[PDB]
Amino acid sequence: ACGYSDRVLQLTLGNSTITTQEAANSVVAYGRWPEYLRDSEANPVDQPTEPDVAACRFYTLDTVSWTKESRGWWWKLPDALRDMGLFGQNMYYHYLGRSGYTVHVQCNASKFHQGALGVFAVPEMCLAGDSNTTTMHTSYQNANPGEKGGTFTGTFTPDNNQTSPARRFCPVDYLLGNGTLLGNAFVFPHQIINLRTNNCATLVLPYVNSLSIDSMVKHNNWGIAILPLAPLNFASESSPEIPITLTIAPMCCEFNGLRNITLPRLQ
Amino acid sequence: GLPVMNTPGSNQYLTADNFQSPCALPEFDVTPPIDIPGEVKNMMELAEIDTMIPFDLSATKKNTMEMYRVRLSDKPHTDDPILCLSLSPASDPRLSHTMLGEILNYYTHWAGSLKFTFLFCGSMMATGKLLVSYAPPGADPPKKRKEAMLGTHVIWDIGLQSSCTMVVPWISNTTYRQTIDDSFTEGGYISVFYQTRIVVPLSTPREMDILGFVSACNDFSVRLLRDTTHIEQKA
Amino acid sequence: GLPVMNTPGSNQYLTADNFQSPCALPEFDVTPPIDIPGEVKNMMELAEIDTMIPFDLSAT
Amino acid sequence: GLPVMNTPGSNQYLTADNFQSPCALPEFDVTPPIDIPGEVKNMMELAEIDTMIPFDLSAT
Amino acid sequence: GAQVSSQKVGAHENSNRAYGGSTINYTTINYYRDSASNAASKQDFSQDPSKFTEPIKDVLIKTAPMLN
Amino acid sequence: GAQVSSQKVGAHENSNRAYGGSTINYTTINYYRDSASNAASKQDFSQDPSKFTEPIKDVLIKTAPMLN
Amino acid sequence: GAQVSSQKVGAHENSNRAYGGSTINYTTINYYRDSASNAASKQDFSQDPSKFTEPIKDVLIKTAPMLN
Amino acid sequence: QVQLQESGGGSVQAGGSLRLSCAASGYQYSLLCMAWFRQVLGEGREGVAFITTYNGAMRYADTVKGRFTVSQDKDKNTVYLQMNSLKPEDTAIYYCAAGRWRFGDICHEGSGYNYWGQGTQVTVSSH
Amino acid sequence: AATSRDALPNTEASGPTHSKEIPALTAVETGATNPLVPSDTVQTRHVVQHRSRSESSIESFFARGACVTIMTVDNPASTTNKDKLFAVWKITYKDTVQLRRKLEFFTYSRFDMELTFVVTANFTETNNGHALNQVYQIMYVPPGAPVPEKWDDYTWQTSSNPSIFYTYGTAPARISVPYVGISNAYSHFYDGFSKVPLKDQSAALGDSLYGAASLNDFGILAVRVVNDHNPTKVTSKIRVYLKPKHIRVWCPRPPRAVAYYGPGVDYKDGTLTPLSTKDLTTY
Amino acid sequence: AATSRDALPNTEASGPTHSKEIPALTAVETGATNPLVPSDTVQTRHVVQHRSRSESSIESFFARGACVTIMTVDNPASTTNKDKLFAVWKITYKDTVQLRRKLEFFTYSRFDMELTFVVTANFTETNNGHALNQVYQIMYVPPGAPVPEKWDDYTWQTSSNPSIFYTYGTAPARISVPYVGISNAYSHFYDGFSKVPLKDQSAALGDSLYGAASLNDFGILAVRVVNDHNPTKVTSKIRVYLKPKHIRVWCPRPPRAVAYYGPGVDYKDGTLTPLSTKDLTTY
Ligand SMILES: CCCCCCCCCCCCCCCC(=O)O
Ligand SMILES: CCCCCCCCCCCCCCCC(=O)O
Repeated sequence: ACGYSDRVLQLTLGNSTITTQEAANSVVAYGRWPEYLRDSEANPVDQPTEPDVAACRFYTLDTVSWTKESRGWWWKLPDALRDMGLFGQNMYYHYLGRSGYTVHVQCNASKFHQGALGVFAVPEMCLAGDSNTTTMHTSYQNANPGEKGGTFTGTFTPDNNQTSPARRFCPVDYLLGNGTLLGNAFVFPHQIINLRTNNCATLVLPYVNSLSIDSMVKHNNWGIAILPLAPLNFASESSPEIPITLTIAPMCCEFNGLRNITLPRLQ
Repeated sequence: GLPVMNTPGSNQYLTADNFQSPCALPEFDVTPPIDIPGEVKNMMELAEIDTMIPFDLSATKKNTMEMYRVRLSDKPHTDDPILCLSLSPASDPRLSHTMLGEILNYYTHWAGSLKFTFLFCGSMMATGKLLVSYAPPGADPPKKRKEAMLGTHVIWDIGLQSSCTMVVPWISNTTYRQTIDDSFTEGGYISVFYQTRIVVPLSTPREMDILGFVSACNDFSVRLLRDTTHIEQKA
Repeated sequence: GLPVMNTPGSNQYLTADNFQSPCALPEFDVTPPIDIPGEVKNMMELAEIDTMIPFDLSAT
Repeated sequence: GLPVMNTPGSNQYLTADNFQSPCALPEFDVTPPIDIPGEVKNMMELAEIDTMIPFDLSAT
Repeated sequence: GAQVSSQKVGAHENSNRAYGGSTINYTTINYYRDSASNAASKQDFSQDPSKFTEPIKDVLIKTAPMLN
Repeated sequence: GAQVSSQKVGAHENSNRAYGGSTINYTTINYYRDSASNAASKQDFSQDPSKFTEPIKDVLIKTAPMLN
Repeated sequence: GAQVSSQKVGAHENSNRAYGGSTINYTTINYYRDSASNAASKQDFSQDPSKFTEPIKDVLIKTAPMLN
Repeated sequence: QVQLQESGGGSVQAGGSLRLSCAASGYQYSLLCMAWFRQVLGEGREGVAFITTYNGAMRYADTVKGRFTVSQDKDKNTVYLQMNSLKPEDTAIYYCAAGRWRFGDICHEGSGYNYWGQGTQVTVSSH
Repeated sequence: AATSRDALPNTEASGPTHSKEIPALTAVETGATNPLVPSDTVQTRHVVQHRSRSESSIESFFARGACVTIMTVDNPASTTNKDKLFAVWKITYKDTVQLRRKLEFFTYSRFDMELTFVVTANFTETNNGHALNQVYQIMYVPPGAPVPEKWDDYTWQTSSNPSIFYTYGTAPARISVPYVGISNAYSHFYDGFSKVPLKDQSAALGDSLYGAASLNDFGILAVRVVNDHNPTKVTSKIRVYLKPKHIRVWCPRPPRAVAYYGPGVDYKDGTLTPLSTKDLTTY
Repeated sequence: AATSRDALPNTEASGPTHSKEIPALTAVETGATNPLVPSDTVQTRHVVQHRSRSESSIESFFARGACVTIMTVDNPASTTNKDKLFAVWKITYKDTVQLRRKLEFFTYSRFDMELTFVVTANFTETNNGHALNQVYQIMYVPPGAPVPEKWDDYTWQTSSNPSIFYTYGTAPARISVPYVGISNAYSHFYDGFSKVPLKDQSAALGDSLYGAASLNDFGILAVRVVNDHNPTKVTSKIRVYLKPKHIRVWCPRPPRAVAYYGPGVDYKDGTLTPLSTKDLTTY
């Protein structure tokens, strides 16, 4: 009738709108659309702040470079969005805070490029360390890379300085970073950006945790990992490169217990 | 009082029993459960989720990214197989590590239709038709297009719809097959052959790859729980 | 609780008993039985079938 | 008599159990309880009574 | 949810206002959840050996010549 | 205050005026005061894998082209 | 002469046509003649801490100045 | 783990006849696929003959076939190797491997063999 | 309706006869067993019959438990050079005559089994050494799980292997197992092969064992002495009793006449002589 | 309504086809698992299906008890210089592979546990010395209570520590514990830190351990041999069996593929290789 495509989508939250023509529709993780904390499962007693539009808006994290040597990339939430305007602010000014997310991973090539990127949304994405001598030792700074994120690697390299250990992650790609076979990763909500079909991915994730509401600064809820299923090749070109950009967005977010500002030692 | 008699089995601890016992924390207030999104009811559901099969487990390619990429090409048409695979959803190294496979290592008899879905990943400009085949067991495993051809197969066609699904119907003698390497209850063979050839225009990557996915259909079910061979704690 | 008393025979394994016991494979799905032709109900039926008696059992 | 079977836990003394047992003083006449003023029902009530916090716990 | 059935009485005591006469019954209660665990009722049926003894297509009438 | 339920019968003895046929039931009686102490009924429900398999916003109709 | 009561259910199995839903009950039967021998029901009442917290003769109305 | 206690080499000359005994320690019953081998001095470590525990069926190597016969001591868990017509080239460190089995599939070389024997060497002296 | 515990047909009274009806005659050639009753040939009086087949019904024929194996375990001292022997027996009724012959009367069957374990122990060395009551573990490793390697490796962590912990000096242990066949009936006999030898392949890989099928593969039992090393060696044996219950059968075969030899139907030389000498003319 | 013990959907009969409907085609890109049934691609006959998922329901997947630890106790002579060893084990499933992997399939869960204790003993010195039947105590010290110091201090007066007194040579001991989480579900995985390192503070006091949360802290078990000193030393071991019951789970994760190393998700070098060699062209 009016040619509505499952490729043409338009996401709008707050003051931003992301359209798109080559979409592969969208996934509503687990089949639950995000929502505000109910009274049945309410917990903390004080009135909850509901920043709405001041927070419910698409923020764009920094873009990455996709090449043949790209092994993968990973970002934590709400972590990554810790410097994002008000949502960044409202995050530090509270003890508790639940939030949903809408991740729209953009990345386009041309009919002459090829490859596949799998965008995965792992709930509670605990990544592995770098030292083979000390378990779960990784430091806070390393654990929360913020908007820049960290990356997967082709080989496990042990942390050998036991005098001043690197205390960071060393996630091995085929093992989805946390010692599990990638080929199974397909169990978490996800979408595959296959250059021939689409140019974006759209996952809507509803807050998933063990509590009704929790500390943001402390416990990361979600985990967005992007790995190249099929490597990137172009033309007869030795050095092809196309950029990938993640634009995340908090939804139905609410925070409780206003206090004084928390200043985390990020370095 | 009431005259009773202890029969065989009194005092035998069966790890698999189901008897009531006393409470070590009387009147404990269990914290009410919330509605966490995504509750699983049965292992079979997980099994119905698509998982990428690691088809190429060659010496150098095993345990490294290269394992999930089946490489096709623009070479001229031949009647040789692109990929082979024994339908032993638990015993064949290729199926053994997929979700459907991993759940199978906790049972003794699996049953039902299994499905293989392939995703083409080359340029938009490249095109073709690949033959995906399923030959029930009990004859020479097909080696030439001709023979695969005779059995249950679907001729895909690459296009705007990026993925092709082939169902492998449940055709077997028994009513469940041994989850181990067994001849009597063997499964069959899955195979992929170029029906035409993959053609590419000029200035396009000459070698693109495919990804494979397996999973259970609604009629799949397993039974008799056992421990798994996919993990061991030395000492 | 309920005061009971163990009478003679407690803990005696009678190969010919008929008591219930626990299940070693909870919730196992028993495969439904088909209609195989020729079901016997009692040993006596087999006994009602003619069989050739070996009358001459001489040395050779 | 009644065929029974002893399951796991027979003869385990759980300090926190709740089973009935025999009486060591049959037919004892329990002296009726009077109305003593101030009966507590739950520990939480005591907790709802104000108590002076010792804020300064310095050396001296 | 009991199973009160009858017992075929053999040697009859000299009683009937309890034992002997008034049909003796027994009670059974399945204790487990799995069928595989119940005790065999022994209250089984019987059939006619015809499926073995008289497997002849054209019904056999004993009185008559068997080959007509 | 018993719990008389049914058992799904597998191998059927040759009986039906006790076993085999007439739906076999079992009785259960909770002995303790704490829920935590009861034996698992195993009489659990099932759902549709859709919350996992078909997590697509716009309902999927298999017959049609998946990307329209 | 049993005592069929209810149990406050905590973790609910995936059942309701046995467990989970339909209010779980337990049966108790006192076995001895002496009260002193029964097991504590734990089905005790509660009161208002007022006999301790608000022991003031002239009823306290929180909203108002406490000393008028 | 299964143990394969082998016995017992020697360098007798051409045309000779010796024998090797190898135990199941181990649980010989349906599992083990008792096989024979000999390491041709660094060349060199071939499979001689292999017996099936469950039935007692033997298969041999195209080399040994005929001269060498594999024997089985079911009850006392031993598998023998009557090494006949020992010729100079029957010089190599002998082996006894035993794997598991396929319920009904015959014990062959392409099949086994999980566990390892002692490797008792039998040499055939030359003239 | 005709149950096992029903009275046999009352024999009727019948008198003299001179007719064209020929009861007495048959022609076993048809294959039909001539169905005569006492009254057919000789004169009979009326008789109210009371005997009932109730104790010979398929159920009752198998109603006795039977020894199937003898599994050997032991717990030797830690100082010993020999390794603590744990037994592993493959589950197959065919290990002992008794139950097998009773089972052979039928081509197929469906039966929920009930296993009982009688465990007896004893000392070996003539030392007035002691031993504390031992505790045994009987772990059912279904087809394909990792078979125990050492008396003390992980495998015994029974994450999913239904197990039993039997203390010595208590009533024998017992577990129920439902029909676990991969078929619709257990096959006491399997005519054929698992693998078809193919024309384009090696005979080796094409060869299997006659009459060997998965139909009757059911995993193994693993038995070990849970108590650690004890100064005085104590051996023990675990006898396993199987009693088929809720049984049903299909197609009668003639009973095994000559001594069994191995898991197959096969027979050995010398044993092929069942009947004895008797004279054709001597009653 | 659809219970675990319900028959799977009966497969319909379907014949030849030549239409515009494309079942066979998908685009996993959407993320949706293409939902086809046998009848979709190939012609099928009608089949009344009898198999039911009843034995794979979440409940049944965890329905086997599992070893979680091996606690060591002993009662040495009073004359000995070494002190009577009493074991104290922190309650965490993570001490053994088996149950952990089965639990890892899920991000979160709520389960009322049932613990069973098999206690086996033995002598050590090669003395024909005796020992009277021993009595064990298993005391549950919840988080924060005073952990036992000596095998004989007050702490054992169990004023409030729910305890168990197990006589040796009797049926294993068993206690039920309801869901005791401080949350709404037990967290098998905790991404984050307990302490946030603050900008105005010392790194030391700001540092915690990644993936270490109170969510999974549950106190310790204290085990001791109640009988006093005995002339002949007797060691004993207490195996603890945990069987989750009344279980429910949330969010599937892929199963652990490489050997576990420590309480974290972490892995060690060398072990990072799960799959074996196989050829792309050989079936
Ligand atoms: C822990 C012990 C559990 C025991 C389970 C035993 C495995 C099943 C054995 C079934 C034996 C049935 C024999 C018939 C075999 C046939 O003739 O086909
Ligand atoms: C006397 C023994 C009483 C035993 C009580 C044990 C304490 C509770 C242990 C709960 C274990 C639950 C494991 C899940 C933990 C998690 O993953 O968060």
